Amino acid sequence: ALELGRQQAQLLRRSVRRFSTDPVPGDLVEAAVAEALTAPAPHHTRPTRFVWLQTPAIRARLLDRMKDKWRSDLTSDGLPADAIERRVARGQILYDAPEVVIPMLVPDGAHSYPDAARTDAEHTMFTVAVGAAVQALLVALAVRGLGSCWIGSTIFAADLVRDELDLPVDWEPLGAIAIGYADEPSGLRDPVPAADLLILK
Amino acid sequence: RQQAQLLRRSVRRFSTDPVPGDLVEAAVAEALTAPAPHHTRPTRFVWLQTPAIRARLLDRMKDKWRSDLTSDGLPADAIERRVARGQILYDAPEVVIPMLVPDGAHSYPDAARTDAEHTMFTVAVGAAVQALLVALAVRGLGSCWIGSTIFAADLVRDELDLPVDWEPLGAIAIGYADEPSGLRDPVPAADLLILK
Ligand SMILES: Cc1cc2nc3c(=O)[nH]c(=O)nc-3n(C[C@H](O)[C@H](O)[C@H](O)COP(=O)(O)O)c2cc1C
Ligand SMILES: Cc1cc2nc3c(=O)[nH]c(=O)nc-3n(C[C@H](O)[C@H](O)[C@H](O)COP(=O)(O)O)c2cc1C
Repeated sequence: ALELGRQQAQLLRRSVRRFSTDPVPGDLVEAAVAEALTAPAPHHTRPTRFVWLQTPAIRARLLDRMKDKWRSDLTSDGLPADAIERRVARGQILYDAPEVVIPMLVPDGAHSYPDAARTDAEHTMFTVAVGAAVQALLVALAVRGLGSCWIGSTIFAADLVRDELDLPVDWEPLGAIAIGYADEPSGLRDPVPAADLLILK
Repeated sequence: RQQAQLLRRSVRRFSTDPVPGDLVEAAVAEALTAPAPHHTRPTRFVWLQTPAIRARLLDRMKDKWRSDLTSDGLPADAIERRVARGQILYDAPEVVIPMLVPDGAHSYPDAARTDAEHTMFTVAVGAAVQALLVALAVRGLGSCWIGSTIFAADLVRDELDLPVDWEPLGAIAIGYADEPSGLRDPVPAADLLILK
């Protein structure tokens, strides 16, 4: 059971888009976030912050301001009205989701370099670390019976997130995580072989 | 299940036991279960099996480091101490390089949304890396993520004959831990979890 339990974890993780209306224990969120932070991070750094959007008027106003920017940006692009609203409808999950947690990059412990190349490299390294912390959260949720779906939208509206949530300039949003009990039971995924995604040299 | 992610430690000393290849393969299949934006495949894992190529790529990385850190004005002392921290990639039984590839990237005319898309693909690869280190661990195999290839991307592309838009996102040293470790027991998030 201990062997198996070890083997099962990451295969319970699906991108869940339809949530039942069962409230989420606060404690599972908190514990799952604690597990998430076992992900690796460069030494003497803390790249990841998780920003849990508990106040519904705050969640809501951030999402409306995002929606608004989306329509005007997609309109500049010359997309037709219907197509814009199709896209915008993709964001409805963040409105209805039982919980929402924004992962953010912060350059805590970042090394400082004089040149642009190594400064970008450093920010990249920090970016993949937050990426690792997000996977570890989705899996921590999934093993506590909780579904989730990573929505990348805040990445395209960093200034609006920062302004709305009153965060300093160097906090960088890396999406949004919708969290809830899935409306439909889902089994274990049976992953496929790596095939062309693994390259031998 | 409570176990899996807690077996994952950054391990820096491996035994001489060889690593069965089918575990590296199966573990990469599991890593790619990580989420990815729709109709994209941001991640490639590049396994350095050919020892001459590994030795040759690290050697050029070592040279680039020495030459750079000397530009910065570090003392020979401190330089040798820092570069010796890359010995692990020489010694590790296996080395896998995760790489970002813009496969299925949506196209934008402006730099702002272009960068956002690149950032989106970058975090997806990170998630896949975590998924790998866990997948390995749950098959009783240690690993360590080393960031260095991110700082020598041109060298890595040159040396591995990869195209210009393959971006290395470190290197994962893999082997059986020389000393076993206890499970992790994570501390609560405290100030890293912000409530709004
Ligand atoms: C992006 C990234 C780069 C890293 N680069 C290095 C490295 O160059 N050398 C090294 O020894 N460890 C490296 N690590 C491993 C971290 O040092 C390690 O995660 C940290 O010391 C905490 O250990 P833990 O993973 O055992 O929780 C890296 C981790 C990440 C996420
Ligand atoms: C960086 C990132 C951004 C994402 N953004 C979205 C999104 O805006 N909408 C969405 O439905 N799913 C999003 N996803 C989830 C993927 O669509 C999902 O992983 C894919 O449908 C199938 O994988 P899964 O069901 O195995 O997770 C995102 C994933 C990542 C890594």
